[PDB]
Amino acid sequence: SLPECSHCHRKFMDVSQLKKHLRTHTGEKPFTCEICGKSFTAKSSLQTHIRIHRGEKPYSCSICGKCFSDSSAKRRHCILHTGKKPFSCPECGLQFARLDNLKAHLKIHSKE
DNA sequence: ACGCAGGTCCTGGAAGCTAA
DNA sequence: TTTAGCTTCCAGGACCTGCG
Ligand SMILES: [Zn+2]
Ligand SMILES: [Zn+2]
Ligand SMILES: [Zn+2]
Ligand SMILES: [Zn+2]
Repeated sequence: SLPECSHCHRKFMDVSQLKKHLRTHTGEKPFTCEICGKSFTAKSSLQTHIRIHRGEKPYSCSICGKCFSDSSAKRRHCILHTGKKPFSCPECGLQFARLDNLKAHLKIHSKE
């Protein structure tokens, strides 16, 4: 009997996580950047965005040393040092390291 | 041309914490 | 002391972009 959203009927760990999810249906962004004025849905997104203004890149690759202000961009980059390409085109067989690029490569097949 | 990869921010579960 | 509900943190992903 986890807290269930009345709109989309999905459930969450506690009532505070549901209240945070309520904003995905309303579009409310209550965390505003003081520098540029852009607003964000979560405080952790605002803290990440502020590091862009200040040039703070604490996330660095242990293999090549490339630095990132965004922890997900660093996590996404470090995978490239493994060379894995787990996404294969169903039409031509071209393999991609990222699903975003196969999505784009399926468009060129759609327009043939 | 188009594969490649970084920029940016949204979403939610995990974990840590406060206060009822 | 307990623990519901709060804040923080982290992993993943969507969408965009410019480069070689
Ligand atoms: Zn909902
Ligand atoms: Zn800003
Ligand atoms: Zn690297
Ligand atoms: Zn293809």
